[PDB]
Amino acid sequence: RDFNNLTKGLCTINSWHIYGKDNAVRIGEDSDVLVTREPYVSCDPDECRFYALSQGTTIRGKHSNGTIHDRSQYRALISWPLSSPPTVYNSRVECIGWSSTSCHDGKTRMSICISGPNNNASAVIWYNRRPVTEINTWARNILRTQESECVCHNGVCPVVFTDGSATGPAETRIYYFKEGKILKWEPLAGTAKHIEECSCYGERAEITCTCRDNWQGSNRPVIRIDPVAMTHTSQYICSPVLTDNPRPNDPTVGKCNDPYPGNNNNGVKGFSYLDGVNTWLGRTISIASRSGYEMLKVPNALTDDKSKPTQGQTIVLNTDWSGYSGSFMDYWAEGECYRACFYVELIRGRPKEDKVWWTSNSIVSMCSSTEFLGQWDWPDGAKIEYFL
Amino acid sequence: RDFNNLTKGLCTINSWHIYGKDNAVRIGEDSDVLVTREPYVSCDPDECRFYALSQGTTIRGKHSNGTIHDRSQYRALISWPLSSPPTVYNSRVECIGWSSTSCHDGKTRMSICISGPNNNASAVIWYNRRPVTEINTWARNILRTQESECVCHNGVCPVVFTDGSATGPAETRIYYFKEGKILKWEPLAGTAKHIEECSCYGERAEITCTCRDNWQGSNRPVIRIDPVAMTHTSQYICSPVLTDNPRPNDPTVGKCNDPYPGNNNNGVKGFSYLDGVNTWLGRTISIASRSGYEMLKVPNALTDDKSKPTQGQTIVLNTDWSGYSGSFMDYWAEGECYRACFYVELIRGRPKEDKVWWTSNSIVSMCSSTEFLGQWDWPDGAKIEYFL
Amino acid sequence: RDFNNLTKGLCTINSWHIYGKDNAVRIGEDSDVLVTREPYVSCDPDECRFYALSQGTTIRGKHSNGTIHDRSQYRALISWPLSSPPTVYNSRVECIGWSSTSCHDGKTRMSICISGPNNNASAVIWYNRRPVTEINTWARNILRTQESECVCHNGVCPVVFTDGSATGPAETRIYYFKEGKILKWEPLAGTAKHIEECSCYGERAEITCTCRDNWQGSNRPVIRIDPVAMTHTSQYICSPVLTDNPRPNDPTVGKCNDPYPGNNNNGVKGFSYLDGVNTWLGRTISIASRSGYEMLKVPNALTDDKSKPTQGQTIVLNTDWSGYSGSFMDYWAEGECYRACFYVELIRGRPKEDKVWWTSNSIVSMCSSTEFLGQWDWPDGAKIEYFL
Amino acid sequence: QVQLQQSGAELVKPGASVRMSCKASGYTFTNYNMYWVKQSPGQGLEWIGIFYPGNGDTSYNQKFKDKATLTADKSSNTAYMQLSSLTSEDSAVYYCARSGGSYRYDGGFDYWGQGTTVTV
Amino acid sequence: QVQLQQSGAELVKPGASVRMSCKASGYTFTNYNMYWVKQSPGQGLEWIGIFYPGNGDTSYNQKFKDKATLTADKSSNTAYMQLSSLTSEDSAVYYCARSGGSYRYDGGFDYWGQGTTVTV
Amino acid sequence: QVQLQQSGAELVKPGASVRMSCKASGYTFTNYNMYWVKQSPGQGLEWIGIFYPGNGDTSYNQKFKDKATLTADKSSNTAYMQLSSLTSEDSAVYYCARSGGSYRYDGGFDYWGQGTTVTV
Amino acid sequence: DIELTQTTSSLSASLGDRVTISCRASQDISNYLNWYQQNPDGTVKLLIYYTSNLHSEVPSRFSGSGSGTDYSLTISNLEQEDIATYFCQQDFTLPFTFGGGTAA
Ligand SMILES: *[C@@H]1O[C@H](CO)[C@@H](O[C@@H]2O[C@H](CO)[C@@H](O[C@@H]3O[C@H](CO)[C@@H](O)[C@H](O[C@H]4O[C@H](CO)[C@@H](O)[C@H](O)[C@@H]4O[C@H]4O[C@H](CO)[C@@H](O)[C@H](O)[C@@H]4O[C@H]4O[C@H](CO)[C@@H](O)[C@H](O)[C@@H]4O)[C@@H]3O)[C@H](O)[C@H]2NC(C)=O)[C@H](O)[C@H]1NC(C)=O
Ligand SMILES: *[C@@H]1O[C@H](CO)[C@@H](O[C@@H]2O[C@H](CO)[C@@H](O[C@@H]3O[C@H](CO)[C@@H](O)[C@H](O[C@H]4O[C@H](CO)[C@@H](O)[C@H](O)[C@@H]4O[C@H]4O[C@H](CO)[C@@H](O)[C@H](O)[C@@H]4O[C@H]4O[C@H](CO)[C@@H](O)[C@H](O)[C@@H]4O)[C@@H]3O)[C@H](O)[C@H]2NC(C)=O)[C@H](O)[C@H]1NC(C)=O
Ligand SMILES: *[C@@H]1O[C@H](CO)[C@@H](O[C@@H]2O[C@H](CO)[C@@H](O[C@@H]3O[C@H](CO)[C@@H](O)[C@H](O[C@H]4O[C@H](CO)[C@@H](O)[C@H](O)[C@@H]4O[C@H]4O[C@H](CO)[C@@H](O)[C@H](O)[C@@H]4O[C@H]4O[C@H](CO)[C@@H](O)[C@H](O)[C@@H]4O)[C@@H]3O)[C@H](O)[C@H]2NC(C)=O)[C@H](O)[C@H]1NC(C)=O
Ligand SMILES: *[C@@H]1O[C@H](CO)[C@@H](O)[C@H](O)[C@H]1NC(C)=O
Ligand SMILES: *[C@@H]1O[C@H](CO)[C@@H](O)[C@H](O)[C@H]1NC(C)=O
Ligand SMILES: *[C@@H]1O[C@H](CO)[C@@H](O)[C@H](O)[C@H]1NC(C)=O
Ligand SMILES: *[C@H]1O[C@H](CO)[C@@H](O)[C@H](O)[C@H]1NC(C)=O
Ligand SMILES: *[C@H]1O[C@H](CO)[C@@H](O)[C@H](O)[C@H]1NC(C)=O
Ligand SMILES: *[C@H]1O[C@H](CO)[C@@H](O)[C@H](O)[C@H]1NC(C)=O
Ligand SMILES: [Ca+2]
Ligand SMILES: [Ca+2]
Ligand SMILES: [Ca+2]
Repeated sequence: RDFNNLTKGLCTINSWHIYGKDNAVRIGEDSDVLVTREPYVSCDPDECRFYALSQGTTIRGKHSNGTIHDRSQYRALISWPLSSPPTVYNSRVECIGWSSTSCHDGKTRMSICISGPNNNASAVIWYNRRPVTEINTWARNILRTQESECVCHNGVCPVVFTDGSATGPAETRIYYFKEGKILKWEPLAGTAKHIEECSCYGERAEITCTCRDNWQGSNRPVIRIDPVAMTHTSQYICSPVLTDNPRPNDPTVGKCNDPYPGNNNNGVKGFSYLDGVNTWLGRTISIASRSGYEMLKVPNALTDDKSKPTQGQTIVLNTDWSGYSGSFMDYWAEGECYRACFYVELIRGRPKEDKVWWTSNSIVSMCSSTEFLGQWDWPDGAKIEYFL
Repeated sequence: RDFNNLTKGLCTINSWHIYGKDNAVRIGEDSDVLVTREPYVSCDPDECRFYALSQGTTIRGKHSNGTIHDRSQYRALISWPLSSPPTVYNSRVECIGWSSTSCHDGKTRMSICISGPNNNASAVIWYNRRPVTEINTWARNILRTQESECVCHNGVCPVVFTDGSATGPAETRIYYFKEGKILKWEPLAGTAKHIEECSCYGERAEITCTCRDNWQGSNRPVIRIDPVAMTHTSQYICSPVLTDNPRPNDPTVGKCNDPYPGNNNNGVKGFSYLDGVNTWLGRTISIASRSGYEMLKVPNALTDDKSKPTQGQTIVLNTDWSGYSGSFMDYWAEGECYRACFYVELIRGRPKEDKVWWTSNSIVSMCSSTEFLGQWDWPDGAKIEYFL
Repeated sequence: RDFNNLTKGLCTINSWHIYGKDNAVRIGEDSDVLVTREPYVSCDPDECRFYALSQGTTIRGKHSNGTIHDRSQYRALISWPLSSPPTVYNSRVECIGWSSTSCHDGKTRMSICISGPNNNASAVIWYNRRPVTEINTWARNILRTQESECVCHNGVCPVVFTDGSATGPAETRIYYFKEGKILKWEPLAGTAKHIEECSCYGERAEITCTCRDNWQGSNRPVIRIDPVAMTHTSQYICSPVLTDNPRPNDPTVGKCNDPYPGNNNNGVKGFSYLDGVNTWLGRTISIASRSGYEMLKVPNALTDDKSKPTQGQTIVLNTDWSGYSGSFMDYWAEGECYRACFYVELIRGRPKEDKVWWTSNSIVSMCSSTEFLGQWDWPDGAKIEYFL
Repeated sequence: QVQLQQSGAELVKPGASVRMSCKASGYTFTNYNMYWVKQSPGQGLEWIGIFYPGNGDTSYNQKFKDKATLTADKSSNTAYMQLSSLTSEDSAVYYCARSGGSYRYDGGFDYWGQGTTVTV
Repeated sequence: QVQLQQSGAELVKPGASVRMSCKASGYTFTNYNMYWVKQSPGQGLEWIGIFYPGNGDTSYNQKFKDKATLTADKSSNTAYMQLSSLTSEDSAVYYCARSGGSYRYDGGFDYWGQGTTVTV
Repeated sequence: QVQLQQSGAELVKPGASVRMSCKASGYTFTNYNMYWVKQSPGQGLEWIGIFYPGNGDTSYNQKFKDKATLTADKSSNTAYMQLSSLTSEDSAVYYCARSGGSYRYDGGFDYWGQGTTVTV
Repeated sequence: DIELTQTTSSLSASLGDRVTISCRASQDISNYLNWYQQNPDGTVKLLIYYTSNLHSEVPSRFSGSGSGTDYSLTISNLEQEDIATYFCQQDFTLPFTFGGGTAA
């Protein structure tokens, strides 16, 4: 086709309807489903699909034991038809690694896979199913990328990497690629002290990213990248309605340019649609672990250090395991504004369910309605006892 | 392509030949077939396929237990190649829900999936594999749709929903969609007191629907929708040859505008081709449960309150479990008239076969011949003892 | 498309990044993967894929026992999506045999499969998925071909066969095919006493092949074929840095036109990119068996009888089983020079791991970076105890 | 001819569970609906349910749904009936009848059994 | 009303492992965070960890991570606690409390148990 | 330091099968090629084969292929040797050596054992 | 990590008195402060949850106030039943931390 341009704004977000659910672990009890994690949803001009890091194993396979381990030569970024489980027979391996991101640019698709020793990691960039550019570790400490899709404006796809301490100050870089080649890269700027696992979306020629300040912040950092001038900046979501996990209990006035104190060196990947009054934050119900999942509408959540929920929608109940969550939109769909969407990683097995040696996930992805639709909870639905 | 227009009439119906049979439960004993129900047959300009509500489980999988349950977050409308079983590896999930309908309009395809709590259900409408419009529950009581395909004339696809008591007076609505968007909707009219699970076909610019009056009627209600003026009306099939199940024994003169008294608050989805002398009704052999399946030709069955069979054809013997039955035609096939067709859901497991915890089905779909062909019975063919 | 012409030279080889890894044996513990060996990587103008000789059996299937046997009527040349395992459900059988080669010529693809009794072998040549030409055994003793892809210039695909004693002087022939038909064939010439299992690549209108002198040479023979004039010649890689396996310990000055003395009647298939200072040799870490795998850069390795490593990169550690290795390049990729690539066969089971009756392999394929990337080892990753 | 050999009388206390027999003969047991009636002095002839040998299909007069449980032995050509949690109100003469229309639900009960008195 | 029946005192030597009980009553055991405190004469009230009946979620004050192990019996509505490799430094009155905000982590410990003295 | 504790002498008749031990110490047993030599009065020092602890790889001087069988116990850090169908011609002092170049095949046998005399 | 410093170890006052016990946290705990009364017979009860909120059946003479890091428990009219130790505790962030307590 032709390089896509984020020309429309966000649609009014009134509720959320289901979009897709793979039910992968339930179907995984009696089928050749693959152990995966860090999934995400991402579209082409012709189809949206499921993306996640496979573990080179089936759930019910003897190698699924140990799969709580994040990195190995055995992981691959794989994609599959929307709402189907990541089966052995139907998955397309995009590239090899233990960290990735991917996005269609209107003409073709760029997929990035990082892999290797912790202190010698590499970022190999593919473009139209061919490897094109290589980026070696700069701070020699777990080079990781988005674990979510990227966003492109006029062939330009900015991607945010991080290399260095999770526990402290690392070297985060926004790379700006075009057809597989770097156009430029620049040091994370603004007031975000640490940045990891960016959930990014585009609207009106500008990409925004709600990331995860792992170090000290319990409110998320935000990077707004201008794909045309090629400059970005960073800040924290002002709302007192905290969204990291673990996180402190909701205070009454937030902090806009500093990490929100309370819990350290830990968190989880989450997203958010900051669109003025059209603002919805996503979070785990518990402040203690990755369980539950809600979508709260906190108008001017980004700018207003005293913004509170005005409306809500429950996704996963507190009793059910949730996890990493991200954003994506079908930038090629018929319409006058972009319909925001998201997914929620629903993890089963280690560490919360130690009666099994595997860790794996299921996906449930939701999209905005302008209508006020009735809610339901979408759990993974697997009886862990069936696996013993 | 170009919006399709129901321009031809029905072919003379002289007998019925087999069209397709998935044999899903037999092949399901040793293969990754999915638990499903409420199936149906439906064509594209290029291919007809199988449709049914999956349960997020394989028959032989430990989650198949409980699958007698109609609704859960675990069901998805899925489609697969004609006459193949709904395998895990080969099914396309259309949308998420526990009630659905779908139809190609000549250019693309519209699929509707309802899902959610009983008192907060939603109808999300997809068009060309993208979600387009949302319809929230209006009477807050199990919003359900056709469980069969719809029919479109010149881009207009009327769909009939119902919300409210099954046991009594509900709120039934004919929606008229175009490219995923409502053009108008209107309250069920005519003399049909209750309407559910519409089997619809089109011929000569007009869609007809033999539905299921669950409340009191043991003769089916009928809705004739005029896709161009956008008006419909309703009445009951006059024949004394009753077709619901459970139903009373055949009386000698029927009732045309009132439910036929005998059995209440129960029934099953069935279809019929009302074409004057070219009229064939489909029914279960038993008046007591969903077993057996016959096609009887009852000329002017709709208008004639004293119409009786003139010819017949047995589909499933009384000894074999049958179930939901519907209509569909390949509106894109080469020819001078539409060749009517149907399928029959053949359920195995709970409740008739309690030696297994699953309920699932197989499909057998038949199509009209102008020739007087020899009959055969088409049973599911699975030995339930093989599953214990 | 249009017949492809090797018009570009090799890119500067600074390191190697991962390209693809099937992880086939791990996923083979719980999935219908096929027993295979003699794999290889090979591209089309639209996609690169995996190639290997299947054994008509799944690893976990009772027929996998005996699969240490090289030839049977049960082997087929099969191909599958890059980085996916050779599954029963997803492999395309190219042809039937126990020896093969294949290459796309820019317009279509030629695949060759040899099969039959040891003293009555045949070479059936396919072109655009149709059998086209037949070549019967000339020396009546195991007619074998490349076990790697071929290389075509302007529709001309030269292929090197061998027939006769492995242990001694055989009849090696370079065939020159075009659209499935022989244009000419000629006796192996130059100073290579024995030639088997050619790893070939093309660059600047000329194909080069690092083969395996099984008889006496522990340094590899090299055949440079001129696809346009249709003449070739042969010599040995001058480097003292020996690459066959088994092989003697590295001497201080090599031999350029004679087999390197030390170990006889044995070896293994390997490749190399001889490009002046841009020269990298691949070898097993051990001199004794097929374990480990390194890539050493030995400038002017071909011409310089005193060339030694200047840089290196470890692929498979000495503790892990490796095996046959080959070359391939995506001759249709966007760029100013060809990016050399290779794969490594990683064998599991008999003979090194006799606690199982099968022999099979996994693939790991690497490609050149101009960047100096950080290394990692890529093992098969299967716990052989899981199979007992 | 057709015949329906039912079991003998039963005497028993409350909460228990008696289990009747009805042995078929003179016809293909598999081709007919076996009905079960309860003639109670005071409640007249009441219909309990149907059991069909061909495919094990069953249906019970809603009233007797929780009390009765129909089964059968195609081998011995015998239909069985089992009442649970007996009470004096379940004391009566239990009859078994055959369908007038074989597998269909019409044609009257063409053949009956001599009854089987249960006394609680 | 709500009640928390803890177990009785324990006397024991080093290296051992005592295992306490806390029996719930007066509420839905499944809907609340069961916390466990350690009032030590000298270290005051210290919080050990949380166990949630609904889904078995747990978290421990890092300090007591290796010593304590929380579990529960939804059947008997009882939370348990098990200290390992006892020492005199683990001698104290172990209390069990309920969450002010049910499944949430706020609202104070609205109901406690009478303690369970361990003596090493 | 490095040490190679071999077993004691063996006396035996033809057709039998003795099985030697070589206990490693003073180094990572897993990182070295364990060789096995046969010093025969009359045939001098002959090399039998190699066994590598890291991955169980083995190779035997073709001559001793059918007689010797190398194995090892990574647990106890001990290499074993087993000669089959003994004969007087297999009487000698069996030594075990370590590789000069660890996993590689060069660097000489840097450490040996005191031998293990077999007498047939 | 958030240390609660319950100032004034012990307290003395006559029956009928107004008493105020102070609990100053290390970090702005954001009104997520609590108060517990531990009777001489070991029994602990929740007095005030969330700075000023009174618990079920709690004697109205028990006032609770504060902000940021400094909070206070105030018993308006002292009574014998009020002779116990008082602990403050925060639930702003895990791990829940208690204050040194104060015996009055
Ligand atoms: C059919 O569907 C419709 C549409 O979905 C249903 O109507 C919806 O009903 C929803 C729930 O009843 C409702 O959401 C709620 O909206 C209010 C604002 O109007 C919002 O405040 C609610 O959110 C608070 O409460 C929930 C629990 O109900 C919390 O989980 C949520 O996070 C919010 O609470 C926490 O954060 C606040 C902000 O900082 C705190 O001040 C608050 O106290 C609370 O704090 C604790 O919890 C946190 C973790 O849970 C923790 O981090 C913190 O430190 C504290 O511990 C909720 O979003 C929708 O408004 C409504 N939608 C519409 C369109 O009307 C309808 O019911 C369905 N119909 C039927 C018939 O069932
Ligand atoms: C080769 O193939 C050809 C083509 O298929 C075969 O010829 C066909 O043979 C068919 C059966 O012999 C025949 O169908 C019959 O046609 C007559 C009308 O001509 C029709 O009345 C028959 O239908 C009644 O009888 C069947 C059982 O045979 C019933 O199942 C059916 O429902 C109809 O009966 C019920 O409804 C009536 C209408 O209200 C009632 O009055 C009647 O008594 C009966 O009632 C009871 O049953 C109901 C449930 O079963 C129940 O609801 C009700 O209350 C009562 O309990 C039947 O359709 C085709 O005419 C004929 N086709 C052709 C083209 O000639 C041929 O045999 C094959 N060849 C060989 C050599 O085997
Ligand atoms: C992050 O990644 C980077 C990039 O990968 C890492 O840096 C690289 O580090 C590599 C290893 O440290 C290094 O490779 C080496 O390069 C030197 C030449 O500069 C080369 O000589 C080395 O190769 C010899 O040594 C290895 C073992 O280290 C052997 O396996 C290899 O075959 C070579 O040795 C054998 O052959 C020679 C030639 O004939 C003999 O003379 C030699 O003695 C030896 O002989 C024995 O071994 C043979 C079998 O092993 C046998 O046949 C023979 O008979 C003898 O028994 C090695 O290739 C790269 O230079 C370097 N890359 C860059 C870009 O700088 C970096 O470490 C990683 N970073 C961190 C922080 O970990
Ligand atoms: C998983 O592996 C560990 C060792 O890596 C072992 O302790 C555990 O039992 C394994 N799980 C199973 C089911 O074997
Ligand atoms: C199905 O589940 C029910 C409880 O939900 C249990 O009683 C039954 O035995 C299960 N079936 C099997 C085969 O376990
Ligand atoms: C493999 O086959 C051989 C005979 O061909 C037999 O000795 C061996 O036990 C077989 N393996 C298994 C697992 O049966
Ligand atoms: C939008 O971005 C630039 C603006 O001039 C343009 O060149 C590009 O083609 C545009 N593409 C589309 C599909 O609008
Ligand atoms: C039939 O319906 C209307 C009638 O004018 C027309 O515009 C439409 O294109 C027609 N389409 C076809 C395929 O006949
Ligand atoms: C390159 O080879 C010959 C040179 O004249 C030419 O005829 C052929 O078409 C060429 N093809 C391409 C794709 O360059
Ligand atoms: Ca944080
Ligand atoms: Ca009815
Ligand atoms: Ca050789």
